[PDB]
Amino acid sequence: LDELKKEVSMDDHKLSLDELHNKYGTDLTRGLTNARAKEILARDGPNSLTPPPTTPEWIKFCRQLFGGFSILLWIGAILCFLAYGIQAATEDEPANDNLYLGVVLSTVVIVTGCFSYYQEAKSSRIMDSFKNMVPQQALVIRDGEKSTINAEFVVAGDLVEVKGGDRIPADLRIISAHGCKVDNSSLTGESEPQTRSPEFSSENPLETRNIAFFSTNCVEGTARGVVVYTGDRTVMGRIATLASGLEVGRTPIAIEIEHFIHIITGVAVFLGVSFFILSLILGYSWLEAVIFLIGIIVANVPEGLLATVTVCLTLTAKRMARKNCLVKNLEAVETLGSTSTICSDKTGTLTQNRMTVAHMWFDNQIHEADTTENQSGAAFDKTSATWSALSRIAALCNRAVFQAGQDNVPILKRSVAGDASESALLKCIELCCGSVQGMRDRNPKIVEIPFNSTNKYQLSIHENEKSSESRYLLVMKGAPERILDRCSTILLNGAEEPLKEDMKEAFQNAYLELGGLGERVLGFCHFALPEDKYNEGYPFDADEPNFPTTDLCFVGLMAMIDPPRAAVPDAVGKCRSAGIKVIMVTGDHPITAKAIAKGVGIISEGNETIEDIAARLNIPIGQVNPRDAKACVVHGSDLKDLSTEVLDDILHYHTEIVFARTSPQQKLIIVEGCQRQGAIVAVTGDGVNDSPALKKADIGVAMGISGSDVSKQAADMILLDDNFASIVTGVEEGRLIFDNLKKSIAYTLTSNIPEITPFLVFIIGNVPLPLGTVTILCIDLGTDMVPAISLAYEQAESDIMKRQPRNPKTDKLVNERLISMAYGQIGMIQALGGFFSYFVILAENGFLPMDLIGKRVRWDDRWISDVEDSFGQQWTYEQRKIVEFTCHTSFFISIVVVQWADLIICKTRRNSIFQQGMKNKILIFGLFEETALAAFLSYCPGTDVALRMYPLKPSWWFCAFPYSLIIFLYDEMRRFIIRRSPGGWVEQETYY
Amino acid sequence: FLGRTGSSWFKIFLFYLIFYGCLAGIFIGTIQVLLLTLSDFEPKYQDRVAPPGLSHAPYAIKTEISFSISNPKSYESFVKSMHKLMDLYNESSQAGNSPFEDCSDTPADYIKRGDLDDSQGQKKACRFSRMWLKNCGYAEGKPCVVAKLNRIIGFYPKPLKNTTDLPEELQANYNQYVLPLRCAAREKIGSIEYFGLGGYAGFPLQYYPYYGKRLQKKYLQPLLAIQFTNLTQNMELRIECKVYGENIDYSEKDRFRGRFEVKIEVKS
Amino acid sequence: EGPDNDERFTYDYYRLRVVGLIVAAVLCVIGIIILLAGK
Ligand SMILES: *[C@@H]1O[C@H](CO)[C@@H](O[C@@H]2O[C@H](CO)[C@@H](O)[C@H](O)[C@H]2NC(C)=O)[C@H](O)[C@H]1NC(C)=O
Ligand SMILES: CC(C)CCC[C@@H](C)[C@H]1CC[C@H]2[C@@H]3CC=C4C[C@@H](O)CC[C@]4(C)[C@H]3CC[C@]12C
Ligand SMILES: *[C@@H]1O[C@H](CO)[C@@H](O)[C@H](O)[C@H]1NC(C)=O
Ligand SMILES: [K+]
Ligand SMILES: [Mg+2]
Ligand SMILES: [Tl+]
Ligand SMILES: [Tl+]
Repeated sequence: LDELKKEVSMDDHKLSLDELHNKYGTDLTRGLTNARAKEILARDGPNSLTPPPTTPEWIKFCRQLFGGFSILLWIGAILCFLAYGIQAATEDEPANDNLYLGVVLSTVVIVTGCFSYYQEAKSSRIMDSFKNMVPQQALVIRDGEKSTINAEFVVAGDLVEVKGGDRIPADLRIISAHGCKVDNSSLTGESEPQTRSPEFSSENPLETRNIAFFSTNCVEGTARGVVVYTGDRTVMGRIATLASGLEVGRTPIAIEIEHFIHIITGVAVFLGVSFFILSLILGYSWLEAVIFLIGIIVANVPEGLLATVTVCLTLTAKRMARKNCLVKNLEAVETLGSTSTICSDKTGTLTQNRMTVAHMWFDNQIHEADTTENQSGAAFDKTSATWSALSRIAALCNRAVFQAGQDNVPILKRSVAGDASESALLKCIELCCGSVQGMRDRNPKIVEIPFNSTNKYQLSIHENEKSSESRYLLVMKGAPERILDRCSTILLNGAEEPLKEDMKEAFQNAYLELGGLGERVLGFCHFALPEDKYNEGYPFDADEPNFPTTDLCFVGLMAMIDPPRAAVPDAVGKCRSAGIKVIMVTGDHPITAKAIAKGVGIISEGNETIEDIAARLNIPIGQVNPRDAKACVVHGSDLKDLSTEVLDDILHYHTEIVFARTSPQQKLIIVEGCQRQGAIVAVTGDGVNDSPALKKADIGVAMGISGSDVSKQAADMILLDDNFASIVTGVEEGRLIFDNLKKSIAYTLTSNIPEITPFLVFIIGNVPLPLGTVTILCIDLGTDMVPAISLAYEQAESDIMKRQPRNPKTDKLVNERLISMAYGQIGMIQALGGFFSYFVILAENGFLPMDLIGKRVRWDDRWISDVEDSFGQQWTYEQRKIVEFTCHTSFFISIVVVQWADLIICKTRRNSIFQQGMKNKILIFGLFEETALAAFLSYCPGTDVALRMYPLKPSWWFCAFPYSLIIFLYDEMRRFIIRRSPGGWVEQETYY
Repeated sequence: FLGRTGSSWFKIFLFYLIFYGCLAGIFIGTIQVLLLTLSDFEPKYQDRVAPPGLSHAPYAIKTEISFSISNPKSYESFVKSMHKLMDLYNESSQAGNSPFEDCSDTPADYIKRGDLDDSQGQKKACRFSRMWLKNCGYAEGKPCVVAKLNRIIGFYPKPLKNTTDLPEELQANYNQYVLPLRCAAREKIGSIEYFGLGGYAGFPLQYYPYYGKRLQKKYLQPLLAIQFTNLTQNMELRIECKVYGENIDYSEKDRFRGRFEVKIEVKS
Repeated sequence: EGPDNDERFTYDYYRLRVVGLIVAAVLCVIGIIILLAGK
């Protein structure tokens, strides 16, 4: 469906103005007829974007109500009402058991539904942001007259007019223009104004001057044009549809959840029906056969687990909110940890998005300035008298000014009225020479010649601030070579000197080096005009050369670039040390893209492209073995004629990849290419041209300050302070939460065994029921909750940023090793500790373990109010039941006591508690509150009716203590083996 | 295979065999020590049997014994359980001076055979003739229910003293040696008739305290036969038999705590 | 005692409940203290 939109567009900028009118039945001068425009409206439809059909929240909520655990809990809830119905008909049961348990279980499903619904959130308003880029109104020429109309009423063929400050209402063929410049950052991510004129200037319509696009704005001048595309058919309207239309897809974390749901659901249905038939064979009435099944359901399903996961995710997202990293989708909290490839935009993401002075060439020396936002570098020069001469030209031969009321904000961050290069120079001098306004007050400008297309220079004449002179100084800047052809002397370390071929060659060298760094280079020179030839009232003519512009003194060079953000180089290296592959994907030109790649460490030192090898060896590129080149730089124009299989080979064959001059669909294609190889991919960006890629990414991260509204709609995560170091933190947090989820899951599952085994022995042994159904829910929904959550606050056991990204195909959240430990080893020890306390309670009340076998028949018989114990005493029905429920209560408390040790062992997968310590305060809180809850549930009056919880005698609490301790020792010995031999036996069997 | 190789499948079996073996051996060990802390003659706790329960022979479907006089197999169900109990009180079961003793044919005081020790043989229990149960196949019309006080080791059932007012106000009040049992329904549409030891409507105190199964096997607890020769027919009559005493109490939950709940209906 | 051994069939479940609830409360307070050592 969207495969059409993933392709590069076709256009009609090659046609003549006249020819273009024939195609759209239009007038170049009079414009369309009121009737013809209305006709075309009904024909083509409105100049608007329609949002894609969404899935209502209704269906979204209910889709969770049927996912493995909820299905089993539904079967339980209904099977409760089943047994209740069968009762209400047969023998009038005045009880509330099956009825209430059926109500409780149905509530558990609904509430669990809210948790998973909260986790599976999708806040997407892509198409809405795009719609915000179409103006409310447009100016059209109809019947030879200009009028404002609803922009939706704009059709292909009419004559539109735009001017500085307004949004392009539709894709236009420029037919007339006067000084028109446009901001195409929507399509390129670059905000430098692009001229628009009627002349065709490139075969590529996205590069030609005679096309203006919807989603962009006119920055200055005026233009008229013929509408060629409207609504969804515009270049960026298609990007809108592509972006808004892209199928979301399941996250890595989501896939893991479903996976263990299958496992646990599997064992549940297995043991469920495996013992349902095992009971009927033993001659159990279907009346009972279902009651046992309900218990089996409740025992096997970890009722509180899915909600635990959600809370652990939420708590991890809260910590990241506190580092200026907003998470829109709870699952995106983990994806960053599983990320193996980052596709990053350059401008406004890796870079500050601001022309900044990078180097200066004066005194036959290359000086480097500090490009960082917060200025974390050092000085270059202050002493040289040459510097002050260059500094003066940079301030004086400059027409840029700071906007009013910025004195509060830092120099480099403040808004400037002017072109990017003049702003850069302004901020450079203001920083290291103080107020520039002061320099422009001490040296009043009397005449100037602003930068001309033809002159290729800008000159200014000022009253020298010096009192002993107060004469006229000439300054000029422009193209380095043009400035050179106008110089005779060079200000070396203070004093001038003739411009010999020697210094002239050093100039060329300096010029070539700076240009090689992808930096824009300017020349600077001045000339102190002779006093006798220029009186204090001498008039200077700016129109006609009234003053010399030759034999001037060359002062120096200055170079500039849109520099990396301070934290970016280090963040890139850190991603790469964690084994994450970092690719650059930018709409910017290749020379600039490549230079920043080396600056931030995308391309490491020494690595070459095929073009680099060819130039170094002075040989044809076809003569170069492409396998000798680990780095590559792909232009979008070449990308366009490559198949995906060939794109896949590029991705496979290079470690250091730069995709430059890419369109928005091309970014999507590169992302998909990476994913196709089985990689989890993150995208980082800030422009509307990142929207499709951000949507398709497993996780999209947008910049918060510099980011466009669209990009932040398309993302899963926002960096609110533009701190790229947050990606590094995000991946670290993502890995940590993945491990801690394992700990929390194992902990929760472990207590399933002591809830399952009592029901089994109840059938096979014919003893009184050791633990009840209600009692199970008091564990999974009550006591285990806070402890399970607390594992989310566990510190790393080792340097997680030192390991490679997990293999999502092999490294699962829940594997066989977890089940073996939780179900086969620790849970089994917990089961016994439960049974022990059960036998203790009964034996101390007169029913010794031996006489318990095959007694349930008489025990449950409501009409036998005289059962004989081991000592020959006789018990009524309600009397023995009180002891039985007291058994449920102590078995319950036994679970809590054995979960104490389990909580401590689940703390660490490898390390010892004596190494990791007990610095998790939430965990300790869990221990205290868990025990408080259990005690309250046993001793609070009335709980014997609502939950069948009975007061325990002090000695009862200590039954499971020896089992709780064996768990601690056992797991500590086991992990001691793991560490002592990384070989594999204990490791490959039990290492979560 | 599914998971691993044969070598791995073996090792996982050798482990869980030794592992579960140890766990079973430990579980058994903790059961040993538990038993080691307990007496053979007396249970550690008795507060959960404390107030004695009162149970009868007619096995009630739901605290009810409804049947038809004009039908044979209508009551043959209740006669099965009635027989089961009384069959134990046979004279052939009580033979010789061992381990039985002839006790007062009239309600007497308690009898202490020492302590709950094995320092003596089987503590000798009082004989009880089912022949003390006058009038009661059993009552084919108007049932002859048999009451019973639940056995509790070392329990001395203490009758109420005639200090103040009483339900069966002072009639045949053998204050010193009889634990009374008065059945009731207002709703007085019956005819209560009690049979027992010495002809009294109670339990003779000479059968106490019970020394337990280990120290007193073949022991016989006193019975109290109750006959309802009601002149009514074809209606559910809620009859409650209540025992009175210092150590006797009741509960709204446990409807058998020192009392009966019988729903007789001679639907003939 | 002899016939006056009523205490054998008695248990102070009332005190046990009072003590049990005291303990539960104090464990609840202790937990808050440790948790609130930083929020
Ligand atoms: C306990 O006493 C009952 C009294 O009914 C015995 O029942 C006797 O059963 C035999 C054989 O079935 C009959 O011939 C008699 O008529 C019954 N009564 C008597 C008085 O002998 C019963 O057998 C006795 N049980 C034991 C174990 O001795
Ligand atoms: C109540 C009692 C009788 C039930 C005992 C169940 C035992 C036999 C179960 C419980 C957990 C189970 C193990 C759980 C995990 C694994 C790892 C997997 O890669 C192979 C199977 C294996 C090794 C299972 C074998 C059987 C097992 C040990
Ligand atoms: C009980 O049986 C005796 C004979 O043993 C008889 O005289 C008497 O009438 C019977 N009593 C009743 C109330 O039927
Ligand atoms: K995404
Ligand atoms: Mg950008
Ligand atoms: Tl469970
Ligand atoms: Tl659990």
